[PDB]
Amino acid sequence: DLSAASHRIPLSDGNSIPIIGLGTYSEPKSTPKGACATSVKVAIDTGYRHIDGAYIYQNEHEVGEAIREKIAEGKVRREDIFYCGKLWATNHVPEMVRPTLERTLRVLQLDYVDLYIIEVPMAFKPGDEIYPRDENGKWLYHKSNLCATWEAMEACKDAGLVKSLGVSNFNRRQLELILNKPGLKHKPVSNQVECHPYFTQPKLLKFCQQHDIVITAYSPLGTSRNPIWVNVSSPPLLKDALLNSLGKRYNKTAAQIVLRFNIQRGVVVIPKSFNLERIKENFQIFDFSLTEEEMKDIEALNKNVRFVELLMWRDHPEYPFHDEY
Ligand SMILES: NC(=O)c1ccc[n+]([C@@H]2O[C@H](COP(=O)([O-])OP(=O)(O)OC[C@H]3O[C@@H](n4cnc5c(N)ncnc54)[C@H](OP(=O)(O)O)[C@@H]3O)[C@@H](O)[C@H]2O)c1
Repeated sequence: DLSAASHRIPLSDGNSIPIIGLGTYSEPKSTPKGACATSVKVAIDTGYRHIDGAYIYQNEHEVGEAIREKIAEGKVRREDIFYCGKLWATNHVPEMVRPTLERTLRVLQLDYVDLYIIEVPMAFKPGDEIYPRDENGKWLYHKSNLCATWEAMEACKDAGLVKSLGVSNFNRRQLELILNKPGLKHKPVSNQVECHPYFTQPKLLKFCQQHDIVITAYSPLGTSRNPIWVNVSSPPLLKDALLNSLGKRYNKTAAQIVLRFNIQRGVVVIPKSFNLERIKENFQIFDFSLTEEEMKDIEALNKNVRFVELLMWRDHPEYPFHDEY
């Protein structure tokens, strides 16, 4: 059973993960400096012990600032905090994996991260530019080799630089390539995918459960609806009639119902908010539960429509979303 004070769930490698985390993507060009750092401090104060970030969000140093300040004020110990970082597509070449993680440790000013994941299964041309395209707008890809990249990840774990290893945006075929690798040393413990009542991931979730992989739900509130990335043809999740009526049964908001839904089925949720009130709101999901009927009601909202389709990379040989799951 899950409580505000105790809500970690086991990972297959013997580690554990707080089932709610603070998401920290925020559009760089429109986000004030300091907003992430403040939000992470507010979150930790509120009771969050998990923060999800990425070097390419351009605010990973702010996460470190926040975490190190709360440690310094003896609010938490490093051991109490779970940070997840990610290896971007431009950094999949095996010899670049460790230097890339070390860059994030410098940025964080921390000695290890709790979870390091392959951010997408697609390899992009190495370089500073996170979204490399040539003069004719053609995407500059690299040939993926998930097993060789995974081997470099394993070596980072053996060097003490990360406690747990995982993936993100992997489909079943891509998981199976790693799970079936000869000489596999560390199985992936986590797969971070989009997941919410309009995209409940029934087949992928079940597959991961069968392999002792925990799913982390990104965009668990249905995203910030940024038209650069988001399928806005889908309606806003938090305006869903049913979720809002379900919220009235418990004096909860649609967001609180949506987060409770996923954590209740052992899915980790990493809602992003840089708003003081909503950071708190999002954490108040341990003082109620959904009935089994309500869990079925919400599952039935599944449209099998993703808000985050990544359509610009549909031609990459390892584009994950052509397969059924
Ligand atoms: N691995 C990947 O490929 C990947 C991809 C996308 C995202 N992620 C991760 O997952 C995290 C979460 O997803 P996301 O940021 O896309 O989306 P999200 O968490 O689903 O929701 C984001 C939006 O919800 C708003 N919001 C937050 N709490 C709310 C509440 N209680 N009521 C109404 N509105 C609320 C936020 O605005 P305010 O900030 O103003 O509250 C923001 O506009 C990211 O921040 C990132 O850490 C991973």
